[PDB]
Amino acid sequence: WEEPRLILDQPAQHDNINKRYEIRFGKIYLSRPTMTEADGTTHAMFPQEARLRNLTYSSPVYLDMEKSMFTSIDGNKVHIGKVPIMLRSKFCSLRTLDEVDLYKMKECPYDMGGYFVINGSEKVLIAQERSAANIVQVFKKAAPSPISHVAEIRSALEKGSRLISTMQIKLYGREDKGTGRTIKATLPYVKQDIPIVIVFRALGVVPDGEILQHICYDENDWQMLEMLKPCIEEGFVIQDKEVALDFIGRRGSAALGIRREKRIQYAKDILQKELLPHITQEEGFETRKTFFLGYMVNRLLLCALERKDQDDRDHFGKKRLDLAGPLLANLFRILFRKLTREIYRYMQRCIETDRDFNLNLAVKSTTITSGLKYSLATGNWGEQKKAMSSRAGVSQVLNRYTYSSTLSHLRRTNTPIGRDGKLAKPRQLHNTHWGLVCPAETPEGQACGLVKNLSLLSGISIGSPSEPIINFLEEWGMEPLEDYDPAQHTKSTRIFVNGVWTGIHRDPSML
Amino acid sequence: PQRLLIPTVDDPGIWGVKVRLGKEKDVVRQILKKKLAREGTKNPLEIYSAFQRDSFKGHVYIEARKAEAINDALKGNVNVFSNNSKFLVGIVEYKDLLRPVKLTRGSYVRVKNGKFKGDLAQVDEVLENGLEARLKLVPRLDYGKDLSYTSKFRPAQRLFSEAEARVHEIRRDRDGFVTYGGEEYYEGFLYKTFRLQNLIVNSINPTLNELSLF
Amino acid sequence: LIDTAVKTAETGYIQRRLVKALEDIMVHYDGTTRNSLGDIIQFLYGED
Amino acid sequence: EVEQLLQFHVATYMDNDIAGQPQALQKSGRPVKAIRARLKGKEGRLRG
Amino acid sequence: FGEMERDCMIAHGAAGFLKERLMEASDAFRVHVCGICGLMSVIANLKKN
Amino acid sequence: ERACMLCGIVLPGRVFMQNGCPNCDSVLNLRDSDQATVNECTSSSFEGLVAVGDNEHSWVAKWLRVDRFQPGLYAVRVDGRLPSDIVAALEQYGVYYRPRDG
DNA sequence: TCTCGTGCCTGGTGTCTTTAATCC
DNA sequence: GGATTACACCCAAGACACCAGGCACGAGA
RNA sequence: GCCUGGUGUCUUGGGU
Ligand SMILES: [Zn+2]
Ligand SMILES: [Zn+2]
Repeated sequence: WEEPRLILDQPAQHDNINKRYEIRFGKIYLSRPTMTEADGTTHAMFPQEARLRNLTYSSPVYLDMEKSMFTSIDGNKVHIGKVPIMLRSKFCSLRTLDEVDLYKMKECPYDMGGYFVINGSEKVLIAQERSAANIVQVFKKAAPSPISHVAEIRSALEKGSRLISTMQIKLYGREDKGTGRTIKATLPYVKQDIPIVIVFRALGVVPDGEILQHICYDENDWQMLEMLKPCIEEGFVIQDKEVALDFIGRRGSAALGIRREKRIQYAKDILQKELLPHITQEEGFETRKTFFLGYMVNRLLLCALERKDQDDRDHFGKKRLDLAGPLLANLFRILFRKLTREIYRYMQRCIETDRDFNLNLAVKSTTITSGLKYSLATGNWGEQKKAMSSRAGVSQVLNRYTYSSTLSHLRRTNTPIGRDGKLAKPRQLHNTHWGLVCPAETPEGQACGLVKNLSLLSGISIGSPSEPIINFLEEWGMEPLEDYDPAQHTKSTRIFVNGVWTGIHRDPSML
Repeated sequence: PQRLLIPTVDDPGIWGVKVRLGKEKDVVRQILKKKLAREGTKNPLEIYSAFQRDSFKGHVYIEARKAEAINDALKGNVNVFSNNSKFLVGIVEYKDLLRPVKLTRGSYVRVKNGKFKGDLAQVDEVLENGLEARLKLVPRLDYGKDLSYTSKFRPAQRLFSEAEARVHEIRRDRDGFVTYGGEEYYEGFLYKTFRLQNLIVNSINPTLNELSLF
Repeated sequence: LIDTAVKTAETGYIQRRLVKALEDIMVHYDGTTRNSLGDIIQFLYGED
Repeated sequence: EVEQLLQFHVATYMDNDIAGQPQALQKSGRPVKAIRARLKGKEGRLRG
Repeated sequence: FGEMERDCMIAHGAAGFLKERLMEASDAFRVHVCGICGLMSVIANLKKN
Repeated sequence: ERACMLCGIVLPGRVFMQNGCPNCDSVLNLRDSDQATVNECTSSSFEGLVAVGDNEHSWVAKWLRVDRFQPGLYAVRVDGRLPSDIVAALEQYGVYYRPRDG
């Protein structure tokens, strides 16, 4: 349902008759894993046969598709591919059976599953460590750079959870070098750094006095106010919304010659979407982005004023583990678009014949089936033609040398930093690892300190909808963002839910 | 006379445009649909013609008066490279863009398809309509030896031997003419019809082996 | 464990550059120390 | 376009690490092993 | 026989041993050169001499 | 798709059977023919696809001698030639065949 | 017996847009 | 604002072009 | 009756 409909159009002049061809994807249904012989006969596949005959233990996936035919003078269960099933999961034929019949299927009751079978070979997915999304991190920069502090964030949506874009706010000016010490930001798909005041004005809040009321919540702090002084004067001449939005569009990687009448309307998309998309993407909600932008600048200056340490990149609370679920969704997303474009490219030829396509001839199940098999068998995380630049080693042959080694291998985690880059920080055992990853178990050699192993009582969060939490916060006294003023609210606590500033509460202790 | 149709400075300009390889005909098609659909509206597509030459891979040529019309013709076309790569053609280069361009009985050609692919053959005759040509070919036969063919699993070339066919596996049709397994052999050579598009008539290089034989 | 694993390659690179810098240096029969070009590096090896 | 392409193939035949332009690729997707890459590095003709 | 083993034999001064290891005990080959142009362009039929 | 040998227009073959050639059928009568006739006057083999949108003002169209014809797809080169019997019949009609095969 | 459709084999040809320090 | 530099040797298991067009064979009318 | 050829390129996991 991420891209739920395909749409075509032709303005029939050949008595104009707009004929939109539309295909809608509906419910998903799953079947138990099935071996289909060259004969044609089918039966339930159990893993022991799959290992012996070098088969893939996988389930056929069927998808409802619906055709519709708009015409204006002015299907059913199509098979889309096979998905490998994790042994002992809910969709594996061993999950039932019960101890008596397990022995008849030649399966060992001590085998706890957690792995896949691809061409007879047992493949386990290795947890991939990444930085958290939707969090602000501040780092200091090295001496031969005009920048001294940088704030960074990678924005990723909640639904799907997938990456979108990355954004930075750099503070220029060295120590007594760099003259005007102003602040410019970096926006996705714009070639050059844009001063902060300009983007504030470009969102609909233009007079200085309101801008500073969104950032600094302490009118006495003259040190912080003095550092924002050059930013006002270097963006003074941009005195209204329209010339601000146009200043942006004249840099954003587009074509040459889209004129002011539209170059604004192209930049309004780069501001509404791609810039902080985790907050919201519907229209008429620019108050949330303006308030959030002020928070970032506030955090940037606290570190530059030496009132707060720079963030520790190795703090485990700022980290996430991608396991089997999230990793497959990202791969399935890429392959399903590839299947989609092959359907679209096939309709433009098969409708010029004006012949009703039999649907089953427009879904090649080899795209998903070969895609998932290849990536799980080699560990190359991407399209086969792009094997470099893609991440390697996500899937590995399950070590079965001894029983202890099987348990460790299924609980391994990997940080994909490299072998390039010496130093020590990602390799060290950080204090916040206590009780979450083992302090002892780590490989010798090149991977030392980068590959880690989950402590015995660790667990991984499956994920939970944020919507019930919002309802609970407003029922117990949280006040909206339109009601908030630093002069009136000089002491209340800010409330974050998955990194988006959603409200303020004046009595946090009871809450 | 064709010489009175040469282009002049009063004629529209022609621009070339880079397109995805193999998609040149599709782009020409798409341009025609856009032109015809917009005829008589307030925003007509102001191109006159567009075309694509096989000899010129990856290019479409478009006839118009203003460059903006070229951009208009290609807008949204998924087969066109987004880089602002169009180029102007000189009037003195126009007719060469539209240049349209053998085979005689008794001459040699090389076969392009089937078990005889790559083999030298004499042109014996052509069909009345003008499509397929009867070729005289050194056969590649087995005399039904393992019956109960491809170009990778074919037989060596050797003249048809009717007494070998008589012995091993045949219809006499005339002096020196036999039909054997529904093919015709005259004085040891296969006579078989091939599409003219299935033979090569140009730049043939006889091999060492062919010089020894013919 | 990290230090031993990291800094072993640091010193391994050091030894490689040192060997290539010095490999052609030989004591000749007149007591001088010379490279392959016959440049004098020391007029008498080790000064003794 | 055709002369520049002859220049291209003769260039990446000798050196397929030309800075600032995409590498020549095999149909398998991996880069072509040019003569320059045959000689450099730990496994090439000289060090290996 | 890597680069570091090469250096050890130099230090021992065992020049004769190092030559043999890298030739007779491996991939020794005979080539013909032209005394004038110095290239390996000689066409040598040994039975016709 | 086939190309008319007389005018060079490119159409699905069945069109030549259904409606005849839109430029030529007053003399060629392909509409009322058999498939053998259609295949003698139209070719499955042609090269150089030309979108002609404005026949009467296109220089490209004038060069290809399709400037008096209808907008459509045309071929620069059409392989084959009209059968001598059809050429003779066209000439009886005051039509001069200029082959489009090069 | 002829025509049409499907499958297999052979030949030719790419492209939606998406790790860090040093020295010269 | 560009690349080049980044220990040594050794073991073993685990993998491999795609799409389009043309021709031939089989089945149905 | 002497001669007698079985792959490569990677990736991953390991040993000192
Ligand atoms: Zn010489
Ligand atoms: Zn015609």
